[PDB]
Amino acid sequence: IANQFNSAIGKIQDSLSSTASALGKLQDVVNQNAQALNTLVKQLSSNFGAISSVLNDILSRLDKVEAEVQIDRLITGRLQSLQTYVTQQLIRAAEIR
Amino acid sequence: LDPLSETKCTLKSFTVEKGIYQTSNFRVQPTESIVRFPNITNLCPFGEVFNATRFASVYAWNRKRISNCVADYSVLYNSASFSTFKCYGVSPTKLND
Amino acid sequence: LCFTNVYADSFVIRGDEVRQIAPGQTGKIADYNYKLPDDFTGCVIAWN
Amino acid sequence: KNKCVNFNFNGLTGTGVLTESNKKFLPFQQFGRDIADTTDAVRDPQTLEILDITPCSFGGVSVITPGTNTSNQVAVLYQGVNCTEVPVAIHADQLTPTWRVYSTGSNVFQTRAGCLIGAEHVNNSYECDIPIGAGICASYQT
Amino acid sequence: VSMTKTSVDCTMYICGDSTECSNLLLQYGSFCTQLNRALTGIAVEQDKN
Amino acid sequence: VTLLICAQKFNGLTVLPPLLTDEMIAQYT
Ligand SMILES: *[C@@H]1O[C@H](CO)[C@@H](O[C@@H]2O[C@H](CO)[C@@H](O)[C@H](O)[C@H]2NC(C)=O)[C@H](O)[C@H]1NC(C)=O
Ligand SMILES: *[C@@H]1O[C@H](CO)[C@@H](O[C@@H]2O[C@H](CO)[C@@H](O)[C@H](O)[C@H]2NC(C)=O)[C@H](O)[C@H]1NC(C)=O
Ligand SMILES: *[C@@H]1O[C@H](CO)[C@@H](O)[C@H](O)[C@H]1NC(C)=O
Ligand SMILES: *[C@@H]1O[C@H](CO)[C@@H](O)[C@H](O)[C@H]1NC(C)=O
Ligand SMILES: *[C@@H]1O[C@H](CO)[C@@H](O)[C@H](O)[C@H]1NC(C)=O
Ligand SMILES: *[C@@H]1O[C@H](CO)[C@@H](O)[C@H](O)[C@H]1NC(C)=O
Repeated sequence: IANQFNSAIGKIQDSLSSTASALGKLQDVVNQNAQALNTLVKQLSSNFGAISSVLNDILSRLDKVEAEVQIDRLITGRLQSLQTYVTQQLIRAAEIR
Repeated sequence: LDPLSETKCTLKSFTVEKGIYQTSNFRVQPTESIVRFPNITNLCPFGEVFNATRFASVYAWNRKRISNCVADYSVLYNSASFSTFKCYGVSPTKLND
Repeated sequence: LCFTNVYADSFVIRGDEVRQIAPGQTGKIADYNYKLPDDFTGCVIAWN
Repeated sequence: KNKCVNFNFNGLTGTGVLTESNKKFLPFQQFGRDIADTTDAVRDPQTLEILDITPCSFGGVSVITPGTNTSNQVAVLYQGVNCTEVPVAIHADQLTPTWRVYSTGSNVFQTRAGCLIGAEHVNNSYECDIPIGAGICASYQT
Repeated sequence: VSMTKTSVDCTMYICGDSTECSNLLLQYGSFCTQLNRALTGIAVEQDKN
Repeated sequence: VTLLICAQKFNGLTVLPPLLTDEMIAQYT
């Protein structure tokens, strides 16, 4: 019974020392979390219909009046980008709990 | 006024229970300002555009390169001579920047 | 509708500068004489 | 370079810390882009010296208290901050936070969670009272 | 058992060093505070777990 | 399991540390 147990713990190491993919359930979590932050940084590059995705390109060009109509577009699209991320994370946190 | 006042103000309560309380993120602000434009000793030949004796017919509208020159757009925008002066992805007042 | 305080600002300009009396504008009347706030509430009235 | 400044390159006004770029920019390459599709580097139009832009130092700030009922004394944790970046935080360079009674130091403790100020580090271990992160907690005690 | 704790400065994500954006973002009210209250609730729970 | 991020930070996206370190988790285990 002891030699069986010692041989069964031996195989446990062998398997973990061999295959690349045994912790696929944990890497997934790391992959999901990263992918959601990399998607959230990609949203910043979107115009949402503004003349540029960059506030410095709007402020340097359009005067405050013409600027606010562009800045509002970027605020509206980004706000949703954040809400999306936080809704995905609140749903995903209940899977982890 | 103080960290604790920023927690009272963020919790919306004049009393704070025991525990850690995240507040506004801190951030070092600029010590000075910097401007870096390619040094150009010559200006742009706008007089050879706007005061040229002969304009092109619209069916064969002309196109002139403006290049390697400084453009003072405050002189163009300050002149009351232009009935129309509309900028579509930029603003005339901030062209100088 | 009622109003908390009311003011009338009165002056003479030229027909071509009447566009500068709108809020958020630029040009020598808007910059050196009479500026409206970018959040202006009120009515601009003008006549020949 | 290495200063929080409002730089302006070819009409692009931006706030960041300019720094000589180690990146091997090719002659044609003018600006340098970061994975976030953001400007991590730029070429100086006058003296050709590629510059890495990095944002001026920031982090979360968190306030540790035995609760207003127990006392008003508090300790401050600067999230993800090394202690040397709190001497950098000076009123000369006004920061969003106008208060700065903590930059007086002497109790600036470094946690893996970040720079903690106004709390006295001790060698004794206790049950966790207020959780600071990375194995550290804080409590109000004699 | 847990996942990465994150915090997201709603001002710095939405307004990239723009006071005009800030003064415009203030017209939406509590959104930004509600987003940080949500991510803090997720982050505290990773230690409970 | 192996645990971009700098660019996310440049945009206000930060990761917070767990309360129990991987040494404290190993002491409980
Ligand atoms: C009962 O099963 C055990 C294994 O669970 C057998 O023990 C093995 O015997 C072989 C030789 O026949 C040895 O080489 C192995 O090392 C033994 N197992 C371990 C893990 O040490 C046992 O022989 C079986 N008995 C019968 C009657 O079949
Ligand atoms: C086009 O010509 C007119 C006049 O021929 C120029 O207008 C003058 O501008 C200067 C300032 O640069 C003023 O001091 C003069 O009073 C103006 N004169 C008149 C009669 O208007 C104008 O500058 C020229 N445009 C260009 C691009 O050279
Ligand atoms: C600006 O002047 C400096 C003087 O040394 C020169 O080296 C530089 O090339 C100039 N800027 C431009 C347009 O390259
Ligand atoms: C602490 O709370 C008690 C009630 O629980 C109250 O009577 C007391 O005045 C409080 N002390 C301070 C200084 O807040
Ligand atoms: C802080 O920086 C110093 C550099 O002198 C380094 O030695 C120290 O380990 C750093 N502390 C942490 C953990 O950030
Ligand atoms: C902790 O112990 C070290 C020696 O191991 C000593 O030098 C130090 O002063 C102690 N610190 C505290 C807070 O007691």
